[PDB]
Amino acid sequence: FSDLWKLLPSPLPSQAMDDLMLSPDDIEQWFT
Amino acid sequence: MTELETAMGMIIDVFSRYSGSEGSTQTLTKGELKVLMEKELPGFLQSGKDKDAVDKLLKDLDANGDAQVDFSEFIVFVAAITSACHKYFEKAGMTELETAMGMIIDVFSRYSGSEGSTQTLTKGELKVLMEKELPGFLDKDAVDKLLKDLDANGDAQVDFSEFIVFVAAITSACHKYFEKNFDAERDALNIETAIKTKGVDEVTIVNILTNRSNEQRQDIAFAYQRRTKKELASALKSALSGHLETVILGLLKTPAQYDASELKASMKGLGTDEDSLIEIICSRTNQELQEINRVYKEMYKTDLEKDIISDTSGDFRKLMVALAKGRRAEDGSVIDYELIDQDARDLYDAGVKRKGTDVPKWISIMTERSVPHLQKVFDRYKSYSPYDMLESIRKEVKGDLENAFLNLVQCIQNKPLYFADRLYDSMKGKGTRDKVLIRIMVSRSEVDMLKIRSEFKRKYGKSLYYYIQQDTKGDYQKALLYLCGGDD
Ligand SMILES: [Ca+2]
Ligand SMILES: [Ca+2]
Ligand SMILES: [Ca+2]
Ligand SMILES: [Ca+2]
Ligand SMILES: [Ca+2]
Ligand SMILES: [Ca+2]
Ligand SMILES: [Ca+2]
Ligand SMILES: [Ca+2]
Ligand SMILES: [Ca+2]
Repeated sequence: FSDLWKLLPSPLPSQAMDDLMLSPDDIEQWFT
Repeated sequence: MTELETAMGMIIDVFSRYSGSEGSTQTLTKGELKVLMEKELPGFLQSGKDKDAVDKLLKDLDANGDAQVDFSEFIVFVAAITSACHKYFEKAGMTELETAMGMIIDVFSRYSGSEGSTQTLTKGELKVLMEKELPGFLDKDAVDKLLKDLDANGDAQVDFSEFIVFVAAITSACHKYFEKNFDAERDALNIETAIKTKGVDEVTIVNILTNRSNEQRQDIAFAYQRRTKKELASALKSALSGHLETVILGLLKTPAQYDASELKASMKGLGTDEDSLIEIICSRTNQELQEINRVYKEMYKTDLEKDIISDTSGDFRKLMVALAKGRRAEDGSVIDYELIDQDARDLYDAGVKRKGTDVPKWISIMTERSVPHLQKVFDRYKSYSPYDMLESIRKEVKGDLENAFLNLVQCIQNKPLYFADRLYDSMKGKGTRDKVLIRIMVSRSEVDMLKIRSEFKRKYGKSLYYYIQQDTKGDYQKALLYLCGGDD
């Protein structure tokens, strides 16, 4: 990835991640 | 590779493994998503609670609404799960994908420091993390700009949510930069199955045929004929209808066969479809045009040139005939400055400088000279003329001749942008100019679709994918979307 970082030139998907609303309750249910 | 690099590569490899099993290598189908969930995140999807679980999950992750999960959607999903797991491990005090997520968590926590009850990175911690886990990514204080970019809540630290958003973004950038086993017998068997299924399984037909090269579609057609003893194109013509049929039948022809049939269609019957004739004749290269000439006479028992002559007249005919010969000078890659200047001055003298137009001069210059030469000629022409070549054409000539010259200069200057403009025109208004949209998507999917998409997004502000989504529906839409190849 070292040399790829110069090749690329990429926004932050913070709102899309927040919208999923995944919380520790979900992980607790998943881990049974 | 660093631990973080390894985790990012593992997430990319997981996506790649499951996205390649059907349809596009760029997205997950619903079935692919269910398989991925069962093998990489077992128990997360609580199937057995409800067998519709994957449909709900797909709807939750499908941000652009194409019923598939591309890598952006997948990676935001993975980041949300990882952040939730970090918070769950905090509050409470293995597959490949789970391993990668755990690795990202461990890497964050090995450089993080206590703050309140959370773990965060100050600027120095972020600096060392970047230099040891993402070498080469990082101005004298580029780490401060990275901090400000990631510090969403503005508390001068990077908590795990901000970090994982950053990791998702750079993994997505890597995958998209990477964007920018085949077996014909198996494809033919699955297509025969989809054809003979009651009601026809168009989804499988699209998934396969719009995600193979033209050569691979030829292989599939040969294997289909050998398996079934009937022609694949006839079976599909019977099995399909409407615009989807148009698309699939076009894809089944070789590039030269498709172009030849479209030209014949542009001249067969009363009048002429000059727009289509111009598009094909001005946009195609020497090799493409020579193959078209051969295949056209094979298919229709007459020369393409004779059909053009019979269907057109005047200077428009002269230009079309000359271009269709497909014997433009090849890129010599040795710059003839004297000839650049002389051609520019001749183009000026023939048009804007005088009353009327020396059209044969324009035709000679613009059909005979190589494309790089003519790019330089147009730039030099500007030095003589107050109007560039396109505006000069608009001022000098009219009708089909003007349309032909405009299209030709556009293809000489920036052919991907030419096709982007044509696609936008085919979709912008009411309904769709489906003939143009289909022809361009079929003929350019394997040629310069990435550059067409780049120019389209640059000029119109949303992706070609998006406009196709808005103008078309159903299996037809999905076929065009696969031919586009990806969003943005
Ligand atoms: Ca796929
Ligand atoms: Ca999607
Ligand atoms: Ca922060
Ligand atoms: Ca059907
Ligand atoms: Ca039909
Ligand atoms: Ca005609
Ligand atoms: Ca006409
Ligand atoms: Ca003039
Ligand atoms: Ca429209």
